[PDB]
Amino acid sequence: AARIEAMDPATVEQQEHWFEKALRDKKGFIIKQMKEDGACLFRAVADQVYGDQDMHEVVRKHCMDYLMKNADYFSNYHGNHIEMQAMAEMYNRPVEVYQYSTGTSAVEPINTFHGIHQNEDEPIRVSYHRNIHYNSVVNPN
Repeated sequence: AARIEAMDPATVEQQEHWFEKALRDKKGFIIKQMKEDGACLFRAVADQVYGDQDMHEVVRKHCMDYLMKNADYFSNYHGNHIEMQAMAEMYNRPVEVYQYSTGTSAVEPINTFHGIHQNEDEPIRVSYHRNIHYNSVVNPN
């Protein structure tokens, strides 16, 4: 039952909520909720680039085009860090990923992907989360 209390959406929510409070308090950033579909970061990026998540298909399409035009290089390495690098280069802006952690200063990006050159453009910042979801476990037998 310790397992269960620990995985309760209650404790997970409290952590995610604390993480929101921290980001705001330490960096002044605000996590904005995107619509829930897939492991896709296209909605989050669209909000970062266009101020509108419903532009996700535009972002996805350019990303796919940019990957494909750069196949040989990207071939060396779904595969979200590949998408993230592509999008940093294509928008020429750094992409920063944030995530809850109990390590020191969770409020620092867990990783930063760089565009082509440095400039004064605001970085693209996204939030990595893993949301509780239940499926149905069927027994045909």
